[PDB]
Amino acid sequence: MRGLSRRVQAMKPSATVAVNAKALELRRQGVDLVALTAGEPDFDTPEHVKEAARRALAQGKTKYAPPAGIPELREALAEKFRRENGLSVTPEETIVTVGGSQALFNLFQAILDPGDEVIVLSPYWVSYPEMVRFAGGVVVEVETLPEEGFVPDPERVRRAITPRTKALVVNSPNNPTGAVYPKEVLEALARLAVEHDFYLVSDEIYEHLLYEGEHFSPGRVAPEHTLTVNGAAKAFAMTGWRIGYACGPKEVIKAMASVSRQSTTSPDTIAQWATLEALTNQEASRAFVEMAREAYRRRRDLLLEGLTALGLKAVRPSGAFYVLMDTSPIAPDEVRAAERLLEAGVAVVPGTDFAAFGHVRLSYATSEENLRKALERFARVL
Amino acid sequence: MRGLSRRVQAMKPSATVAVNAKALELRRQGVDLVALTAGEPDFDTPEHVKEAARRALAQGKTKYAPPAGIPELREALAEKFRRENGLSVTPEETIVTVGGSQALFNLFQAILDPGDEVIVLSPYWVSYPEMVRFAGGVVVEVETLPEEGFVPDPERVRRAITPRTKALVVNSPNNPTGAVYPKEVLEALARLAVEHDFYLVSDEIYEHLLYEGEHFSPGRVAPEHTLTVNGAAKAFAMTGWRIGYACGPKEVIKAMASVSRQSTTSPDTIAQWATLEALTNQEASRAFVEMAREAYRRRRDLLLEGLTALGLKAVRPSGAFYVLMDTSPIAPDEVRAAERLLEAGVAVVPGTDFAAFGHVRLSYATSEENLRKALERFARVL
Ligand SMILES: *Cc1c(COP(=O)(O)O)cnc(C)c1O
Ligand SMILES: *Cc1c(COP(=O)(O)O)cnc(C)c1O
Repeated sequence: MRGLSRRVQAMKPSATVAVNAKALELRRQGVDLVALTAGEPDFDTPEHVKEAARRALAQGKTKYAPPAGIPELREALAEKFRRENGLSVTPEETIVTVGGSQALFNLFQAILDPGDEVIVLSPYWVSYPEMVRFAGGVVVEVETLPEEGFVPDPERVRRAITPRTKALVVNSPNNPTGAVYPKEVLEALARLAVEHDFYLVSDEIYEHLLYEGEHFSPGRVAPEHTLTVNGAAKAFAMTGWRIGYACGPKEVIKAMASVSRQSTTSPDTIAQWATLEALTNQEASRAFVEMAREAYRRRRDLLLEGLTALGLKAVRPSGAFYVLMDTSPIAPDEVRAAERLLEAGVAVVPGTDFAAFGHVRLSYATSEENLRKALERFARVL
Repeated sequence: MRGLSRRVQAMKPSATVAVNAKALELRRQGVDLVALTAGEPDFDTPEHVKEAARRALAQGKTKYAPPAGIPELREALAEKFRRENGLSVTPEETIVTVGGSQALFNLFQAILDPGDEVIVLSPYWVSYPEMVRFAGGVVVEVETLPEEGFVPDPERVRRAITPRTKALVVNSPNNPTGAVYPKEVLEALARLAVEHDFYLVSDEIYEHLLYEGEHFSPGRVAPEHTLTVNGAAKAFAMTGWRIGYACGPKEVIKAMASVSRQSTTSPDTIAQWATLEALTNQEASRAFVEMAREAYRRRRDLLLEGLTALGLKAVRPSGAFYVLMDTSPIAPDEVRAAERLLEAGVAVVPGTDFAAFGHVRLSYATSEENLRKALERFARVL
């Protein structure tokens, strides 16, 4: 018999896609659109990393790499997690993947049996429920509130724990809210995992894009229950290179490497050598991160002041490069709100797919010049 | 609760891994081993491809690409499948993946429900059965015979079809036997798929590593039943670049792109632009394929002559860069034979994991000097 599997037919349809299509006709008819939709840095990847790629090419490093990643990168990763995050991990508890997205995918494929439950905190990054469902798991949503700065209340989370809970996904700094979770909240979540015996999946890819507070890694207190996911994408403007990394309990990391062996074999060899440079040349990487961080902070402050002057509400974000804006004054729901803004000349992402109803995600990984135009046009819509 | 999933615990062990252990300990305790284990070209990737990569780097092509691949590459792929293989496909029935291995992985995830059967022809590439079982499939094995040049008998295959058969996997040229299947057997196989309504998966990565005969793509006789898997890995010495591709029915391709979107997002952008060059610079790309093919043919003939002279039996291969050698004169079984050879100073791959019992896979993707060194050491295990 022919016909698709059930797992692939069970995939839900994005509101983002449909607003994006209308964005493309507008452009076809010559309409100038200001896009605040980016999920990646506007900066190009730093030259020290590009140069490392050039050396790897010239040195013929174009052959297959081990499934868990080249050993030198695994060693550098053990250093980075300890030095930057206070995580006590060995090179064998580290894995290189095809983007942080594959670390998450492999992780779920490795720990979920059909019916296993995963608590996700909304608003959430679009891929989490998807990856959980694709592996036969059940998504259990716990909401975080705008009045609470979108920071989870451990009390609301306790209520979602059942005997089938396998994992809890935490993402700080958060996409799409921009919230940075206080260390006390993270310690509280790590304690629930230990007390109830489940895994804590900590998605820390925005660790370096922080404006205020401190980035705390829950693996500091519960290393045997925590799977730390990270990568080079957001920090070093390496989204198109597809290199992510994770660390955690030895047996789970080994399983994750087995999944890679049967799927992608190993991430691109040239990209692994380029990432090694990003991790070992701390001086040049630090310079890049500080430059981007200052640029982002300026842009964020510029945006928030403008929204506030318009009377528009957004919880102030402390990290990442996103702002969740309430759309109530623009339309009855967020898709209608996004279509209206499109007509005004501004492309934003509807909050539907993230479970951020009545909101729209704005991204400030653009130039100030573009943020000024966008504010001018919101003005018109009001 | 914590713990690994059944799908991940289900994967069984490898005899390859165990002998590579012994081989590593000898490499360790001062031993000189000639390795005939390579599953990749010894040649480095051609300069024009490397030059395309540098250009993309210089141009800032380091951002997220669409899940099915950059549009320029999907189009070039359509030209390649239409021109080289006589396949009639649109760029939309085309997909770029992280190695041909991901194309196969995404394919099985997209078409198999737990219990669905997949027919594989032994000796087979080690990953086929792994990928099928990981998606919940049941592996149904149909043996090809040495006496028959490892070419399948359609009747034996026909005898394996049940109402649960979802696909049949065919790999020509073949890894590990080196057999190239005749157009007529390929047509007979396609016919069964059309006649019994199931998918025909054709792994054609070695198409350009052909010494005698002609490459036939069965997607030509059953376009709506065939998924053609290929990639730049073996043909352009780009194994470490992780770029594969497939074409076939639109609805299946679209489902494979959805699996990518939730796992790897898209393959590395730099590698996609470099592959476009391998595809469109036909003059430089053919010069390389022709240079490699010549070299392989020389090495094959030299290896075959040498074996014959030693009184060792092997079926003469027409494609790829492998030879399956009968180990009867060496040891009771292939693992034992591989261990004796290790002692004699030669590393080979036991046939065990490919279901090639009583055989050992030799690879001639090394220099003639190394092949000569190996033949010399073979004298010691008679
Ligand atoms: C970008 C991102 C990732 C991982 O991205 P990759 O491009 O796959 O490395 C994971 N989680 C969140 C919330 C992200 O924004
Ligand atoms: C090498 C190979 C592939 C695909 O390899 P990738 O490195 O993943 O492109 C597929 N089938 C066979 C038989 C192979 O030998």
